[PDB]
Amino acid sequence: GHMNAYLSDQPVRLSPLRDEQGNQPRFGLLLEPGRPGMHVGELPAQWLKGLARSHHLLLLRGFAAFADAESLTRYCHDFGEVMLWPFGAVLELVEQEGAEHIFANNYVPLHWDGMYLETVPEFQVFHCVDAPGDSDGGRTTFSSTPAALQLADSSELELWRRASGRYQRSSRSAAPIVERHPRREFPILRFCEPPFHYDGIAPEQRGELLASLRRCLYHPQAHYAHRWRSDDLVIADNLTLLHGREAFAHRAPRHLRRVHIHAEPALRNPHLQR
Amino acid sequence: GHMNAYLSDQPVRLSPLRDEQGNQPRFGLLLEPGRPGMHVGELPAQWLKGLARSHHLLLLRGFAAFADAESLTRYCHDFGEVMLWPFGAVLELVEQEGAEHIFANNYVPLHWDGMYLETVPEFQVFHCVDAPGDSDGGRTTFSSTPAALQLADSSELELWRRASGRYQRSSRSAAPIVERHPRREFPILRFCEPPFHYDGIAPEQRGELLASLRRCLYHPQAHYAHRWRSDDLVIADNLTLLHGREAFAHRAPRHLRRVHIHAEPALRNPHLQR
Amino acid sequence: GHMNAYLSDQPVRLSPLRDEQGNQPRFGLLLEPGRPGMHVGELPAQWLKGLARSHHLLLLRGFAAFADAESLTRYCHDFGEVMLWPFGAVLELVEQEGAEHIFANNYVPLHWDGMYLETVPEFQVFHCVDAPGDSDGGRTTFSSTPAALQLADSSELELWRRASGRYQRSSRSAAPIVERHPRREFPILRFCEPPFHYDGIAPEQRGELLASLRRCLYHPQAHYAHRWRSDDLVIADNLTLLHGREAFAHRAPRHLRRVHIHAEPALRNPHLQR
Repeated sequence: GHMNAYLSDQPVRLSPLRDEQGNQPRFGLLLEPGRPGMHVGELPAQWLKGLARSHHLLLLRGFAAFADAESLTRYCHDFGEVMLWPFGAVLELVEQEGAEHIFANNYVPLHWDGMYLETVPEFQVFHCVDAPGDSDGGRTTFSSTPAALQLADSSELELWRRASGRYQRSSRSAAPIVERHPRREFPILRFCEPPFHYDGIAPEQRGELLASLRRCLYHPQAHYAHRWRSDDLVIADNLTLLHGREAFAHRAPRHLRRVHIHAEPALRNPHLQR
Repeated sequence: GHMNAYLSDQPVRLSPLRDEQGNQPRFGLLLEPGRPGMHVGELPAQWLKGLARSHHLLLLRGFAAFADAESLTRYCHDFGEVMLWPFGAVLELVEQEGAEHIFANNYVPLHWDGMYLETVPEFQVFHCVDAPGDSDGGRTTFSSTPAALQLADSSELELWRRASGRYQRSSRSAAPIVERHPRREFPILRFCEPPFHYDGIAPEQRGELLASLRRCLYHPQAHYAHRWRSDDLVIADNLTLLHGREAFAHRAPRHLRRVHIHAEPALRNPHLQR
Repeated sequence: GHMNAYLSDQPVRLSPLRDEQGNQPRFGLLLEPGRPGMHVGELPAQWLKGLARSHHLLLLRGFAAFADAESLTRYCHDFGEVMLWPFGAVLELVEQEGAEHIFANNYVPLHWDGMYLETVPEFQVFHCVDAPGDSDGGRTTFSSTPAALQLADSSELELWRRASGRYQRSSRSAAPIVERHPRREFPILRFCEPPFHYDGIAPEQRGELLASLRRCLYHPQAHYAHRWRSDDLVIADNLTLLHGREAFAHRAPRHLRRVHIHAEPALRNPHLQR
């Protein structure tokens, strides 16, 4: 059980985001339609963008949504400045039941989008085209870095503040662990989690940096695992959150589509090694 | 009787729009001043625009409003990009008591603004300069096309989906009956009602197209008839609604002023025959 | 005691602004953090700007705020178009305990920012860096000119409407006492109070103009005196309010920082004598 504190002037029902077990982290907002048959496009994108910036993760659930990738794309061009890839606006993310090429990892550690790019998108917009039946594990995960910062104790925090991450894949990227939001100034974390060099601390302290970061980022106050449903529309603040993916035993059938939206104006990657 | 679900962070009182007989359609919002003497300009235009996009029809009632057409015009230039006519920003709509030139129609069927124009305005802004005494009939009418779409049965809907309208006045314009919102993607209707050719269906089906469209567009869930009061300010979503005018027996004295606001950015008419 | 009518869709607690004695004028809004450790930057600037325009004075209290003038500056550049001075973005306003150069005035009469400038800022953004211990008098004051207009009686109002102010410091500036908001049209006052010539009325009426303006501008319905606390962030609508400063006996230690934000787009000063 929990209480609901939101009353909107928009034709929607708002409530705190909670995962399927009822845990309520310190971010996220659930939006549901205020009229029969309401489509996501009926809400003003400028308003949604405001909510995404303060709540960091929006889940629009139960709305009629986009008939195809083209419709989603046109919507996103109205929503903001789409960050285009060689493939266009929409990344297709399709998984088949029990599929699995044996060289992958069983999961995706926490990171942010655009780490190795010339420009960093402010938002991820995910449309769940289809999510039939239920899966075991495999949920998309999100962590609020400001929440993690509130969980850290004095010594954990002191360690984080002197640490820097160096990442390579060739593209290279480096960021202090503790950052400022690149437009809005508030404290955030930028961390790419190992399944990777960490400077500014002693090598003997690497183990403790990772443990403490993980304790706080995966804490129930800071972490949310999303179980997709058909026609969910999720808008994530990529400048504040880190995201990843929960381990799975039985991969379920699922179709997601992702579009990136530029910051205003477009954000030059401050961490890319040029 | 009815319930009121809106609490704003703006200094205003919000409630569901209801016509004078108490019918509450599936759109529309009433705004009333939160302070003695409040003027419409005290509210932020960006916020009003958001509400107009999701509620489709705003009625601001009981506010102090504009002293003259010039004041309204300056306000509208701040509000958004005014769509200018040869006469300037403001169309004067003045009617005299019991006036009536015998070649007109007794009413105005449902249609949208900009049908025959190079660009289509997103909003109509109406200021009621004066509406003394009460009239009989003659109310300005508005229909929510998404509401009408929710009322259609399987067979009505199938018919609508194959139908196209061809309109002439010389300027010509053609639009599918069932459209997508030109910026925000959700399903709408574009229909100019006869007091006119309809393609894609069999001629024997014309009668049923018109009957079913009328049943749904004039349904109490989808239709609102506005009784003007002095200093009302009405903002209508021309991209989602259709509008017209109720038949009158005794034309009452009334002065309205209308300004068109461009879409963002200006919307090239997709239906104009060039 | 008083009632609280605001429920936001933002992660904040809203309530009517009240001074330290519990007087609640006809403007102003108090915002407080909705999460432990929340920083002012977590809220969307576009939303804050909307609230500032309708409530005229926002007090964000209890938020984590800016570590230094540079951080405040970057935030303000995201917030809107900063009006830059030769010193940059931030005016430092530092006072020492019991300090006081014997040629000053004991207080600051009501006026507006930008009177003698080529362009007039829409907003003042004040960050209280530090306000240790409590002061006696010396509070920053704000008056809502629309509230003052609602307090005026028939004869006071008639006098105001024919009066004009002429100000000199060389730079010269002239404005009708009763103005229209330069973007949003609603009635406001533009008045620079004497601790100064007033045209359009008879010299014998100067005394009554000043008395009546003061009665209404300093009335509890129209006037708010702010007691600063560390990390307050205040955003004031300079186009609607007048501001000044309460007399002090014992100047307390205090550090404020002020940034000006241009109107959208920048507002050419309509009252500057060129």
